[PDB]
Amino acid sequence: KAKKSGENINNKLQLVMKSGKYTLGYKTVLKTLRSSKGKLIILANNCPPLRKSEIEYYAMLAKISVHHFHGNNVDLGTACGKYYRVCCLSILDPGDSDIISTTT
Amino acid sequence: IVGKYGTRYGASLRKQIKKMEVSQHSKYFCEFCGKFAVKRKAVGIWGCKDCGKVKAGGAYTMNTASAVTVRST
Amino acid sequence: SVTGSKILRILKAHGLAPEIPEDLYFLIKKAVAIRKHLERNRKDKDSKFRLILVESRIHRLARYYKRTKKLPPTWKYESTTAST
RNA sequence: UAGACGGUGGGAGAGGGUGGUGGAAUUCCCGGAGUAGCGGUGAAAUGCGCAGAUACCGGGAGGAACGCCGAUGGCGAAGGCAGCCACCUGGUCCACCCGUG
RNA sequence: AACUCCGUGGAAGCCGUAAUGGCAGGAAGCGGA
RNA sequence: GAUGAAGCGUGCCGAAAGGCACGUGGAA
Repeated sequence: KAKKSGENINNKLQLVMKSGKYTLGYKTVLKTLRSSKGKLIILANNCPPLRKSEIEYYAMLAKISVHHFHGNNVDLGTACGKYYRVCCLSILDPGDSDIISTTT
Repeated sequence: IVGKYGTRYGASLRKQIKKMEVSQHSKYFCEFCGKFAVKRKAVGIWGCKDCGKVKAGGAYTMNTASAVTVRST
Repeated sequence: SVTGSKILRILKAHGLAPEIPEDLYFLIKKAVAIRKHLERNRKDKDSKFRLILVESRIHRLARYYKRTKKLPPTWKYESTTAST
């Protein structure tokens, strides 16, 4: 009121990694926004200052929904010897998932 | 580290110079972005080589035990 | 009753998180959150001992798997940063 | 699958770490009222007190510990751990017998 | 030439140095100021 | 001209911690 929720995020994007359209990275996202192709924009919590405000304006100008997370690695594996990190992701693609629906 | 001092100055003096300077030279996590790219620019002056953010911090550490108490209070 | 075809239907949708080597991954999740806990709280020696033993057990499972297969102990030895 | 591990669901606890915070008491300082002693011992003395102590009321500052509950109790691998609050976190028991084998 | 920068391009391990280093907040390459 | 500190790299080892070797780097 629940037991850990917690991180149904983590497993949610976990699938995307194998399922598929979508794009990662700042530039490509800013591009997706301007092109108006993006559907949703997920931003990592820490994410740099004014580096986030950018994605914010163009998300506004492009009328793109912004779901504040973010980003990282399959933490457990790359932790050990493993992440790459991601400060933002752009749903031009979710497939067998549903993070798009009622969640940001 | 303290190796530049040769056999001079004694244990405590150079053990502390190494201790202070090792911490000093450690990777530091920038306050603005979150990247570990903060380097001392002058004692108490810190800067991130990634985004350029120039901060006021401790003399040999970006954060002091007292500067942390501030954030709370 | 409920036949294997219609069962795997359900499995594929939700791909299946219901249980199991799971064991390794679950403990990675334990380890990760414990490590983060102990990133602060540097003085908690007692639960740190529990970390040491988590990491140990993880390795033994990995080594187990690697052995009792030549395919899974590949990944396992590497993801544990174990061996040399 | 009879050991071990995992899952779902119940549980107790001074287990650990960080921040906060409550009241009692001691000391000091301030104000008030108030005199000739207070303290201490087997007896004493040193000591403190008329620049006013002790006893009494009010205000403040600071540090340390956490009465009752408290146990013949609980937790932890040991060392050890007890005001309350939140966050972070370890261990552990039970039921179902569901998963690995 | 170096440095800085623009476009393109789209690297999730690759580019680079005597050495440090650089990158999806986009690397190399190509084309420019 | 000599010696060759921190830092960094590569290799190997370890679950991690880190450790070892070699190189690089050049401090005083």
